[PDB]
Amino acid sequence: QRNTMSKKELEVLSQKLRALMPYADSVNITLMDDVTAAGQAEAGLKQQALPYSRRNHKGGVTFVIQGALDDVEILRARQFVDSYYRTWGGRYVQFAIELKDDWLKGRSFQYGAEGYIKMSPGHWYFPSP
Amino acid sequence: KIPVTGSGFVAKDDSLRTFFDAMALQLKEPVIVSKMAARKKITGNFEFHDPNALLEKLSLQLGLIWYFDGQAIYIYDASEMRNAVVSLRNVSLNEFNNFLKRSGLYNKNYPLRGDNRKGTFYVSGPPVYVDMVVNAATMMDKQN
Amino acid sequence: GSGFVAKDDSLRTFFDAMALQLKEPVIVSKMAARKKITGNFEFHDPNALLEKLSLQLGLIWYFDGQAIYIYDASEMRNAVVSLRNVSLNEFNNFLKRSGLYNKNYPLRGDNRKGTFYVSGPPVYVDMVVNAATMMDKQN
Amino acid sequence: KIPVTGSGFVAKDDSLRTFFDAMALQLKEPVIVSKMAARKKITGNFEFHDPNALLEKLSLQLGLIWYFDGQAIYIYDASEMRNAVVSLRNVSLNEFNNFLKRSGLYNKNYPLRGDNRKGTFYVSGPPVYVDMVVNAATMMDKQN
Amino acid sequence: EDEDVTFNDISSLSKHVDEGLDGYRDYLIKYSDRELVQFFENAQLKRQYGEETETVKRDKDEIEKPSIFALLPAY
Repeated sequence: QRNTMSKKELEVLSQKLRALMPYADSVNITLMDDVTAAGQAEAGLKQQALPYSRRNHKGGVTFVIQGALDDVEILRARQFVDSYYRTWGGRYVQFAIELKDDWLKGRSFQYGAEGYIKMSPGHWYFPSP
Repeated sequence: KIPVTGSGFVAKDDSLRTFFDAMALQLKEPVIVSKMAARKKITGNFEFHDPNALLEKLSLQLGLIWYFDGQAIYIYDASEMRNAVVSLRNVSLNEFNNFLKRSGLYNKNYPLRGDNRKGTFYVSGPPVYVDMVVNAATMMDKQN
Repeated sequence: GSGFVAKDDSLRTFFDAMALQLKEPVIVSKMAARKKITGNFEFHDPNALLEKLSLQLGLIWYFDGQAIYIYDASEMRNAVVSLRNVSLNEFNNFLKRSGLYNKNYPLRGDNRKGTFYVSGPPVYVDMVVNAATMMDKQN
Repeated sequence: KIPVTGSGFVAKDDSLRTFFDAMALQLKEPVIVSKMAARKKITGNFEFHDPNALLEKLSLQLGLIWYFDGQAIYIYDASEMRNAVVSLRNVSLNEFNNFLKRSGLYNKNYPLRGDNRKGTFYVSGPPVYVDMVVNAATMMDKQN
Repeated sequence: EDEDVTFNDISSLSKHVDEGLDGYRDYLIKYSDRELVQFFENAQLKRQYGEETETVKRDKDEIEKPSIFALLPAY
């Protein structure tokens, strides 16, 4: 869904790629759906129960994995990322794993619409979402 | 930064003043918690969707008395309830109860105990309720 | 547009930064000046921002026409005062004609009597009591 | 040896007493700043070409109140604003506002709140304005 | 020496001597020890009510002020 080459223009691409690999006999070109490439990456990311955020735009998607992840979640994230990169490659969908530290460990906070974090009995923190 | 899906208040060792001020938005009035009733603590995941019904239940499980006088909500602990007995020389109890019902300070949980046509009765409740009832009772006989 | 990036201010330098969009000076007491605040605040509707932050932090405020007084919630006092020879409906029309009528803390009492019950900030209670005992002495 | 040929005052960490006397020639009156409003500091490049709007903007950004009585410009901080309620026995408010209009001591920023022809009203402002209006309204009743 | 010391209510008049005494009291706060002040409230409360009163920690310091008679020993 991103290129509009004709039949002859695909055959001249195969004949100009066969000249680049002298060991090969013929290069076979198959066209795949662009929707199932970003659908299998989310269906596998929901099965491992990882927190994520998807940012769709034109010409590629991106997944952001934030939060204070524990030890087994960064083992399942590498076991899934290095097995997805072997199959599809990193030209369309890219993962961005960044881990931070939790502010709300011993604090009391109100979540929902108007969220705030009471950092102390005399201290309020109003974040901007 | 604060990932939870729903809406609610999470208290970790809150000390009953920071807890009721968080309820002071769902209740549309400011809350005044006393000095002896601020030494108790509470922790857990709470949610407010009808806080006038939630405050009555938590005032019995923790042990508290509360009063709403139209502008604010006063909260005391149970060991601060005080009592009084007063005599009216020239007005009735049914006349004073019409003043309380018509003005809006009449509280059906702490009613006035006395004879229907006399001068004496018995009032008991929160410390901001008693010193108002006594002060208006001794300010109507001197007026009449 | 505008706003204020607060980093560990002390509620006396904050409401002064709001005191340009609000067109009056603000007098915050020193019992409500020990609480602190931080965060990126944007002032595009200040009279509703002050109403929301007074309920989320627990505060009482009052605007008499020249300034905005701010107290903490544990300073609200109340009184009951008796008018010997002036009705409540006439004194409440004196407050309506002056400009000191605050609909958040009205006067609880019978409509044609001498006794009522008032409660609120200390600058509003000590004004209503003094202007009621200075209207019984004139009559 | 002095820099660029415009007009302005360069303030390198002054203390609000040495700053307003530099404005005290564009204002053609001396400026008296109180002790609580002399602890704040200012730093920057300023330019006075109409000072009555500059003082109005800085009095709101820093937090200040001021009063020009015709011969000087008093400056207080916002924590020094006092108020009083005074009842007039033998003279009205409109016959006192004509004294303030004819004397030029009337200030539209802090007017008098009260019923238009009565005896009781309400004042608020700087202590030199309140101590003038209280004593000038009490000393007229002892005349009448 | 203010001419309006005398108020009209019994709790506001007791409030006035507290806010008069606050300039001395925070001076005691600045120059006294943290835990030595903190020891006397726990020692006075179990005398006051009994052992069942739960102990107060350091975290009071942001909002709550101690009494004037529990400061100057530890000061």
